[PDB]
This record gives sequence, structure tokens and C-alpha cells, in this order.
Amino acid sequence: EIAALKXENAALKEEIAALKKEIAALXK
Amino acid sequence: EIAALKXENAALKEEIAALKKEIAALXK
Ligand SMILES: [Cu+2]
Ligand SMILES: [Cu+2]
Repeated sequence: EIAALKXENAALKEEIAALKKEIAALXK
Repeated sequence: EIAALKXENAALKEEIAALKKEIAALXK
């Protein structure tokens, strides 16, 4: 469960990184 | 560690929800 939770965390962090990149493209 | 990981998960999910709300406001 720790490993599975760690992986959900990495996936959410990557989605957060992509969403910020989408915001930057929208603002430019 | 499971509880702490669960909480990081809830915080990331709330940031994802806010970032999508920010994208919707930018697109409108
Ligand atoms: Cu990897
Ligand atoms: Cu709460």
C-alpha cells in the first residue's frame, strides 16, 4: 500500500506539472 | 507513513481541482 500510494503521488505530481504548463501556454 | 501519504494525496488532489478551476476561468 505504501508503494501504491507513492505511485499515485508521482502521477498526481506529473498531472500538476502538466496543468501548470497548460496554464503557462494559456497566459502567453 | 500511510496516513501521511494519504494526506499528501488529498492535498495534491485539491491542488489539481484548483488548477482546473483556474484553467476554466482562463478559457471562459
Ligand atoms: Cu518513472
Ligand atoms: Cu478534510
